[PDB]
Amino acid sequence: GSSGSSGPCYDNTFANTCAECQQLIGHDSRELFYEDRHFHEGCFRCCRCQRSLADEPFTCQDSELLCNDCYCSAFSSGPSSG
Ligand SMILES: [Zn+2]
Ligand SMILES: [Zn+2]
Repeated sequence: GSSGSSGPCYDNTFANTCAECQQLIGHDSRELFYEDRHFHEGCFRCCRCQRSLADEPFTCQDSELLCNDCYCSAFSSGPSSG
């Protein structure tokens, strides 16, 4: 990490910025504004298998989103039957 964190500021950015790639939105791209935040038709893909989530059946979660092919997983795999 670093140190010497400077102070904040006040900017007037009038343009949606993907909450994933931190990039503006509007470049001939389909906006996928969600309840959480805005995202690009692409960046808005399962963070497990990178699957497109454009009006598809999935299980949205907190600060995360898993597709119907991921959400239904078995974390058990990780650890063992200690
Ligand atoms: Zn994006
Ligand atoms: Zn998935």
